Amino acid sequence: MKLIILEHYSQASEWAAKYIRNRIIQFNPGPEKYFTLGLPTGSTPLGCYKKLIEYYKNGDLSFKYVKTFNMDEYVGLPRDHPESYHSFMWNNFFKHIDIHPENTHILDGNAVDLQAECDAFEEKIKAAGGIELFVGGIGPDGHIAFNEPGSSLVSRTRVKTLAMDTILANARFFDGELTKVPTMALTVGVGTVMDAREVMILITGAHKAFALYKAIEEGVNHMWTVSAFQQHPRTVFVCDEDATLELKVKTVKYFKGLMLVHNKLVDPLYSIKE
Amino acid sequence: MKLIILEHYSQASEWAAKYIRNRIIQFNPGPEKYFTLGLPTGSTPLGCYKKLIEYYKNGDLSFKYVKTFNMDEYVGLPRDHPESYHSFMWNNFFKHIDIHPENTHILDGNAVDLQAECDAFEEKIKAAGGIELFVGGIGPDGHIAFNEPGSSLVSRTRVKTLAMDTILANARFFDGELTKVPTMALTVGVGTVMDAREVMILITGAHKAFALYKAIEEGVNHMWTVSAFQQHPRTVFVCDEDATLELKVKTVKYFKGLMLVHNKLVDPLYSIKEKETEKSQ
Amino acid sequence: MKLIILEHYSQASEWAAKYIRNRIIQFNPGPEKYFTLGLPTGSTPLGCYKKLIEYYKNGDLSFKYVKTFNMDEYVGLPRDHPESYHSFMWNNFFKHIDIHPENTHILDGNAVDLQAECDAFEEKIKAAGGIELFVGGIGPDGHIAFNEPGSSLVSRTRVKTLAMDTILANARFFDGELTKVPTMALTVGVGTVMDAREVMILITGAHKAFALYKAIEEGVNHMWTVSAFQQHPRTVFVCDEDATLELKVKTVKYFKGLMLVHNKLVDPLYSIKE
Amino acid sequence: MKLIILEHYSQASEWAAKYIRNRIIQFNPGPEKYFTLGLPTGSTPLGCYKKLIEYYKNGDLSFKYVKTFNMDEYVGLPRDHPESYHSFMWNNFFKHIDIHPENTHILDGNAVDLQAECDAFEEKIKAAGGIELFVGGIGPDGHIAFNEPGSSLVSRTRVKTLAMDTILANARFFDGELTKVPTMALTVGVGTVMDAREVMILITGAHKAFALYKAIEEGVNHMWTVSAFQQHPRTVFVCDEDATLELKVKTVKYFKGLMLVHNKLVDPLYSIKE
Amino acid sequence: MKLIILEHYSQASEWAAKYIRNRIIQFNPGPEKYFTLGLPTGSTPLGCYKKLIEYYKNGDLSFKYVKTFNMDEYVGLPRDHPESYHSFMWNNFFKHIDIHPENTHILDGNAVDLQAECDAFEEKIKAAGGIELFVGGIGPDGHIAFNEPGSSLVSRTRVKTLAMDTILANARFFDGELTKVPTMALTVGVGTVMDAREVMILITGAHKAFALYKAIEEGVNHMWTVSAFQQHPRTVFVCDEDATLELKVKTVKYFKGLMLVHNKLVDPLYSIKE
Amino acid sequence: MKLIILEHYSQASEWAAKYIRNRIIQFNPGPEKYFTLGLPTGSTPLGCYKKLIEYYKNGDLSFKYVKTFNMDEYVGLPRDHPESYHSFMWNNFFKHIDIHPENTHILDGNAVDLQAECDAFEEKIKAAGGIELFVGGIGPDGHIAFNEPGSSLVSRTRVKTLAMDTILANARFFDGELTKVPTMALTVGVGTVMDAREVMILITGAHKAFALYKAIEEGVNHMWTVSAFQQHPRTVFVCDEDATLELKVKTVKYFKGLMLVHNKLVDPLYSIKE
Ligand SMILES: OC[C@H]1O[C@H](O[C@H]2O[C@H](CO)[C@@H](O)[C@H](O)[C@H]2O)[C@H](O)[C@@H](O)[C@@H]1O
Ligand SMILES: OC[C@H]1O[C@H](O[C@H]2O[C@H](CO)[C@@H](O)[C@H](O)[C@H]2O)[C@H](O)[C@@H](O)[C@@H]1O
Ligand SMILES: OC[C@H]1O[C@H](O[C@H]2O[C@H](CO)[C@@H](O)[C@H](O)[C@H]2O)[C@H](O)[C@@H](O)[C@@H]1O
Ligand SMILES: OC[C@H]1O[C@H](O[C@H]2O[C@H](CO)[C@@H](O)[C@H](O)[C@H]2O)[C@H](O)[C@@H](O)[C@@H]1O
Ligand SMILES: OC[C@H]1O[C@H](O[C@H]2O[C@H](CO)[C@@H](O)[C@H](O)[C@H]2O)[C@H](O)[C@@H](O)[C@@H]1O
Ligand SMILES: OC[C@H]1O[C@H](O[C@H]2O[C@H](CO)[C@@H](O)[C@H](O)[C@H]2O)[C@H](O)[C@@H](O)[C@@H]1O
Ligand SMILES: CC(=O)N[C@@H]1[C@@H](O)[C@H](O)[C@@H](COP(=O)(O)O)O[C@@H]1O
Ligand SMILES: CC(=O)N[C@@H]1[C@@H](O)[C@H](O)[C@@H](COP(=O)(O)O)O[C@@H]1O
Ligand SMILES: CC(=O)N[C@@H]1[C@@H](O)[C@H](O)[C@@H](COP(=O)(O)O)O[C@@H]1O
Ligand SMILES: CC(=O)N[C@@H]1[C@@H](O)[C@H](O)[C@@H](COP(=O)(O)O)O[C@@H]1O
Ligand SMILES: CC(=O)N[C@@H]1[C@@H](O)[C@H](O)[C@@H](COP(=O)(O)O)O[C@@H]1O
Ligand SMILES: CC(=O)N[C@@H]1[C@@H](O)[C@H](O)[C@@H](COP(=O)(O)O)O[C@@H]1O
Ligand SMILES: N[C@@H](CO)[C@@H](O)[C@H](O)[C@H](O)COP(=O)(O)O
Ligand SMILES: N[C@@H](CO)[C@@H](O)[C@H](O)[C@H](O)COP(=O)(O)O
Ligand SMILES: N[C@@H](CO)[C@@H](O)[C@H](O)[C@H](O)COP(=O)(O)O
Ligand SMILES: N[C@@H](CO)[C@@H](O)[C@H](O)[C@H](O)COP(=O)(O)O
Ligand SMILES: N[C@@H](CO)[C@@H](O)[C@H](O)[C@H](O)COP(=O)(O)O
Ligand SMILES: N[C@@H](CO)[C@@H](O)[C@H](O)[C@H](O)COP(=O)(O)O
Repeated sequence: MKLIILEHYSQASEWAAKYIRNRIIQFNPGPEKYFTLGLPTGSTPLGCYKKLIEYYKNGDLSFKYVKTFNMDEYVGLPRDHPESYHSFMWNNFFKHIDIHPENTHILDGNAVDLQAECDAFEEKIKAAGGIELFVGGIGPDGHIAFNEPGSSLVSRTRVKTLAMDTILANARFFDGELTKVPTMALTVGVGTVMDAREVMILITGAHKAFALYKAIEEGVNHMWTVSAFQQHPRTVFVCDEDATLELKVKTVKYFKGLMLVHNKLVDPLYSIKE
Repeated sequence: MKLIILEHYSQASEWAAKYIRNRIIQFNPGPEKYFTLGLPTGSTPLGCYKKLIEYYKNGDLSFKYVKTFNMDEYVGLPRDHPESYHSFMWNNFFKHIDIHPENTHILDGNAVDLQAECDAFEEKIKAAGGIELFVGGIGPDGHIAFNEPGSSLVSRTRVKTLAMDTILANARFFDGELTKVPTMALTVGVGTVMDAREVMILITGAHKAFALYKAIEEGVNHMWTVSAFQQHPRTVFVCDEDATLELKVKTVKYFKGLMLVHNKLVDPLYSIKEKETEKSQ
Repeated sequence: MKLIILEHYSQASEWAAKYIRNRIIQFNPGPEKYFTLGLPTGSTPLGCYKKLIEYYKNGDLSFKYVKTFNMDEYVGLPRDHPESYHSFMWNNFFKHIDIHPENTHILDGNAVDLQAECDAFEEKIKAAGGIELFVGGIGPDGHIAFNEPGSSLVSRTRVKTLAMDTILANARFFDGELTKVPTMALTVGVGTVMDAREVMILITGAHKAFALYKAIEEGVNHMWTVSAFQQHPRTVFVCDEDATLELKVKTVKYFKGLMLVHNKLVDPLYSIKE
Repeated sequence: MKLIILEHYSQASEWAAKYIRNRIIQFNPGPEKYFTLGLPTGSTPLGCYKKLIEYYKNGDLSFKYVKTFNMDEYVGLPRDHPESYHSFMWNNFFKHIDIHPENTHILDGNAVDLQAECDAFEEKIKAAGGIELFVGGIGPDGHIAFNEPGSSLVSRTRVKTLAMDTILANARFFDGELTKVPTMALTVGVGTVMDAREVMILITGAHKAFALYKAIEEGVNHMWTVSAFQQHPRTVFVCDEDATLELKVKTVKYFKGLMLVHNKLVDPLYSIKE
Repeated sequence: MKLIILEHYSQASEWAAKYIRNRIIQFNPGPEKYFTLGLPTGSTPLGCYKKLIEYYKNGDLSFKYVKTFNMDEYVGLPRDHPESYHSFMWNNFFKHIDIHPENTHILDGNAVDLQAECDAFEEKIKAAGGIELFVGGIGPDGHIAFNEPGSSLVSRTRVKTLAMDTILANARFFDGELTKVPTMALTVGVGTVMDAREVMILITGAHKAFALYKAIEEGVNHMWTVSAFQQHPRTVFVCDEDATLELKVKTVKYFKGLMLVHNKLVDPLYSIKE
Repeated sequence: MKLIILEHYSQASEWAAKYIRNRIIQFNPGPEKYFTLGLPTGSTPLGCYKKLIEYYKNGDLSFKYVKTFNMDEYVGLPRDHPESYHSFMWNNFFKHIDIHPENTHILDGNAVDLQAECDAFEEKIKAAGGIELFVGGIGPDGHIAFNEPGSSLVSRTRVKTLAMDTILANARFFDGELTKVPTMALTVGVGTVMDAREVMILITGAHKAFALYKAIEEGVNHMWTVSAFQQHPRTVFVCDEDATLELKVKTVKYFKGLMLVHNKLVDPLYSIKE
């Protein structure tokens, strides 16, 4: 793995944004070669989305030839509901960039046949040529997307029932009432994300420190699904200092020593300008 | 994984039997489409076998188009010995159902060339089109079949030497005397079981609690081979309350919360019998 | 796995050499069927190499139809530098046997495009038909080759930065100065070694006991890369008594009970003399 | 230990209040025999205090002959600051009951000589004949009072610098700003609390589950100071369902099986009314 | 601690019996200086008791000036019931030796006031001048006496409710049926046994290997009460090979290396004969 | 505990020397009030001793009224042997300072009655009024003095047989011959050191990182005897960066945050000069 460590949230968000920017630009997508991006929702990636929007407005980055696939969506919640992930993505990112609406893909949590919706989502990813870069986060319980503890590490897109940690963490978005949070969600599987050519997990905050420790210091375990990426060929973990609190000093020293090498991934910072 | 938790052994046994019954009936096996079933032995699956027999006698389930593959058998033990797995399967299941003898497969622990017998077993599984549902259990050492601690997690069928825990736990079936238990056994590999389309592990009793904890709470480790299924796409763990004693409260709460959903797998319970004529609207 | 336990380093070294000898002879390589051998460097395998040379000098074993691929090499060290792995292999093994120079392959730590060199190495392995038997060791930090803690368990050949652990352990080869040990190395990946048809890890000494315990008693974890072999179909660990100090009594008892069965792998000891 | 498990926060709060009520009433304190009660602050004991007040207003319980000693107080915060523990105790408990002001003791965080203030606090506890019942809570990091991870398990009252977890958890009381939480606190030691004749730890919420697990399922460790009570002769843990999420099923079943016996501690519920 | 390792149950039993024999003889008890011996029940000590009896019958050992205190007894069971510990001791030991009935002490689980009975037991121990040597065992749950997981490590003699493990282990002694096993028992506390001048724990069988590991390889933890003796000045653990299966090789090698030194404790073997 | 972290060995050594210096000077020992100092041997404390000598030579520190008690000594090795601890202390420290020989105390590993010599050592410590400051180190196996893994945590001075780790580590002083390292040693117990008013453990180097982790991050365990100090009221751990490699980032950050506070223990630095 590549463990990138920044001092604060803003810095981690920025590093992740710069990386995505460089990857898209250097990939140089076009009409016959789109850049496929897997995406997360939540407050963690918001900073990254904000920076990406800035780069776009400044004329340094374009999403015209980018296709996106979100990792999940709540089941039974109206799409127009302000707390739906469809609403989150549109209001916080898509409506602010030059991406084609038809090239953004989010699971339909109100589909008549939920499993059919999930299977169709997998087929869309396949039809798009797979995912080039899948950006994700880690839950307090170590989950990737909604692959709660005890999820098959080779799972595909399917319906999952939210665990206690997830409900408690999202209660705020639903009047602080636990029972208000949707009981289930449609989510890409651990295997679905593992199929991406590259995976970048953004982790910020002391509240994620223990989960990060479980995911990269302890072994492959289906109780902490992000641990599955220990067997992925190209995963990058981008975090701030607080998220590293539970890791061994030796580990952080090793990767901080590698920041000179890894910062070259974002410096120089490329642009579509000229 | 799907972790199913029942109150007692009888209920856990019954749930497993109902699931197998529904899977077979809904699979609807025929001459050109057999249902392949991997099977275990021991006191644990006995309750399940008894229920399956009950279903057969009641005329609700047929094994005519089912092929079975047992996970293991002792090396050097007389096939007619009351403790051989051949005898266990014949007396506790096969002789009570309508499965065809040519469709039941058990490793021959008395073959002169043991590895050849093992390789031939894998060939039979392949010829049958793979395993649709593999039923297994877990040892006190966390083993699947006889893949003792330290076994490759991608192993195929081969000869294995029984470890201490297994010998001691099985010493009761041989005059309660240790050295009387066969030293080796022929066993499907962890990889062999992993290749099944679905795996169902039945676990009952407080004496299996620690092994279950190691297998599903701790990570993938060849010291507790059932842990390999954390990387299988479709595994079901059926246990009774006592088997969950070493698990975290949070884990049990989560899965108990899913029992209403998971009971849909055994309710309704299907039958091969003709549909009721008097059904309206 | 098969865990072979010998009394002393000498006996462990010898068992490994006998096994390699039997495997090559029984494989019976020829002009259209070479025996591909993956190899390590270091004091641990030195004893094995010395025995292999003895077998050759005695006329019992030939490397004429053997192709070798070394696990790694330091980046930046002159090829003929006395501490380079090129030099270690030439002076401690190759020049004393009948293997053809063109059939020995070692990563070029002096290449300009390091990743291109690594990719070429992988192509050479593929061209040779893969590795029949990969011999390796375990670092005090549990590494295989230079796949330091935190390396992808499905990694391929690439550049890796040495961890402090490895730097400390190899400083004795560079005038005892840490600052003089090469900072990076080219190394086959965990996945590269896993692709071998058979893997034999030689481990000796109390200083390797904790790492051995981590690799075989604890689970699959990218922090102790040799643990990856728990998912390899045919891995053999060869150790001496001191290397077993951190294992459970039960584990050692089990494998010592299998020594009669496993010694059949080296007895009879075959010879090309008939 | 006695582990008491209730369904919700309200029920756990009530059980603790009933126990304190029964202990004081049966102790039957008087002008020459006071009941010494060690007390905590925070949101956790809030429900308990509210019940105790209800009991008093109903004429069922009197604190007239009760002396209290709070486990800690922030250094530097003006005593009258709304966030001082002096303020917390006065507004949430003391001003609502019949306890004598001169019999309530809280460490003076504004003293010039901090250690002298701490030593004086210990003298006062001794002068009062020790603590009959010390009520406490557990921090997310397993602390008792402000005996942060790495505190001597036989420590006495002294100055302690708050750890990260404590700062983050208490920031909500200071406009959600971490930089506003006092850096140090005066706190009774682990040994101070261990000297109490009986110790009752109140634990509620899923956010305390891991700490409880560390304190009672893992061993005596100064990293999780509540673990020290494993060597106390009379400690009672009162929690709600959510606080038991990280414990083994076996542990919870054992203690739930003892609830019939343990409920005799609060049933019947005594009253001073005659 | 002193960890004594014998090959089989019979050998471990004999070593234990020889040690008790030498301790009594060299102590040379008299009417004004009795030898106080703490004792356990169960199948583990059976072999030891048999040897002690042989020693007595051969005229080599006398229990005339020995006082015994058993660690526990079931509550609600008829004193003369075949499964009572009163009966176990009389049948398996007392009736076969020259000890005086007035000098054998066992908790009366049928006392009107159980707690008073426990306190009285502690008084008797003190009146006898304390316990010179307390012999015990270890449960599958690591318990000493009936100090089940979660028992105070400084507990005194009291009533305890049997845990799952203990129930399942004794169910066979009551028609293999679980509910038939007495729900409670009177037991000396961990502190009670810790007060002995010397403690000898006898452990045999692979079914005790995990508990032994928890008790001496992991740290002080009230979940495995025998771990408390890590803080006792003079404890001896006597086991057979099978009981050591879960321990680290290094630990067993260290103590097997001390067997020649420790055998001096039982060789020469003394006798009261002139 | 107080964990002091310095950059390298030299800095850690100096901090320790400065602290011992300040403690002695401020203690102001005299004819009827000696400063009792417990001392260790080995390469770890060498740097500290060198600095203390400098302070003496510069006329800033006097050992005239200081009494010393060394923690251990080899059994059976001639006192005149260059590697005896008597020789180590006199050649590396005592002969270079103004301490009175009669006030230096080291166990006699060649005494006729070893236990008597040990008991006599405890009496001398008591006669001296106990130990004011006991300076020690930690073994790779976490030992304090020669209280090898599996030593009673309340042990007194006695004979101990060295464990494999100690043998392997000390072999460097006996030409690298393991079998040349003395088999046994007389050593103060864990309890003996715990009785000191203050304990300072010096830990330097990556080879000690795991033991430090075991001693302060895991719990009280007789397998890692320095862990016993978790229950000491005043222990100070002085280490360098490399010794902290196995600790959690959170722990190191907490203590580095306290370095300005703890440096007040050595700044200002006092002198006997008026
Ligand atoms: O990230 C920098 C590299 O970008 C290119 O590689 C990406 O885009 C190609 C499509 O245009 C893909 O074939 C390739 O898999 C992507 O990684 C550029 O082509 C490289 O030179 C840069 O190293
Ligand atoms: O278990 C319920 C499902 O049963 C069928 O699916 C099984 O049998 C088929 C063969 O007849 C296979 O193709 C399939 O893979 C099996 O799962 C039924 O056909 C489905 O509708 C049910 O969901
Ligand atoms: O190691 C003993 C075996 O050697 C042969 O098998 C090896 O060499 C063959 C090439 O000639 C390969 O096909 C095979 O994969 C190797 O394992 C021998 O042919 C066997 O009989 C022995 O078991
Ligand atoms: O909690 C119930 C018990 O209360 C009394 O015991 C307490 O109060 C006494 C002072 O009045 C103390 O001596 C004693 O230590 C306290 O526990 C009552 O006196 C007992 O009968 C009850 O068991
Ligand atoms: O175990 C051998 C030792 O036995 C004596 O010590 C025991 O008995 C004495 C009473 O007679 C006590 O003072 C003492 O505490 C016991 O240990 C004998 O007196 C010693 O010489 C032996 O070492
Ligand atoms: O370390 C600084 C302190 O030194 C004194 O305290 C030491 O010396 C006294 C006399 O010998 C002892 O009573 C005391 O226990 C030692 O700690 C000084 O007297 C203090 O003021 C300083 O804090
Ligand atoms: C409503 C619901 O929650 N359904 C899920 C299902 O989608 C999933 O396949 C299975 C196993 O979980 P897994 O696929 O992660 O192993 O659990 C549940 O039965
Ligand atoms: C008689 C016997 O016990 N033979 C087994 C062998 O069949 C197995 O392949 C190997 C490794 O175990 P593994 O295949 O599980 O990795 O161990 C033994 O040498
Ligand atoms: C100079 C250097 O050290 N480069 C390596 C790189 O080759 C490797 O791919 C990556 C992840 O490590 P991994 O491939 O083992 O997961 O880490 C570094 O950025
Ligand atoms: C400002 C401050 O934080 N001071 C504390 C001090 O009061 C405490 O005695 C010592 C050890 O912690 P401990 O007493 O818990 O072992 O740490 C700090 O140096
Ligand atoms: C009927 C019964 O089981 N009573 C026990 C009691 O005797 C014991 O003091 C307490 C704590 O256990 P502990 O003393 O070991 O800490 O638990 C129970 O409430
Ligand atoms: C020659 C020798 O090594 N003797 C020691 C002895 O002095 C020590 O008391 C005992 C227990 O170790 P402990 O005192 O640390 O518990 O072990 C040995 O039998
Ligand atoms: N399923 C996602 C959002 O619900 C999840 O992957 C996310 O990364 C995690 O729950 C953290 O959410 P945060 O962004 O709110 O921290
Ligand atoms: N060898 C296998 C038998 O199917 C294994 O799964 C077996 O179930 C295990 O040893 C447990 O035996 P039990 O079923 O008798 O508990
Ligand atoms: N470069 C070696 C790194 O020290 C590494 O290849 C090898 O895998 C292992 O460290 C063996 O070293 P040894 O031979 O010195 O034991
Ligand atoms: N020092 C106490 C309060 O500041 C602390 O022990 C408390 O128990 C813990 O921090 C939890 O606080 P809470 O009551 O707010 O949960
Ligand atoms: N209650 C004790 C017996 O009186 C119990 O300590 C005993 O040592 C333990 O349960 C082991 O029993 P066993 O000897 O029957 O294995
Ligand atoms: N024998 C003790 C000291 O004399 C032992 O505590 C010592 O601290 C430990 O062996 C460390 O030795 P080192 O200083 O050589 O690392």
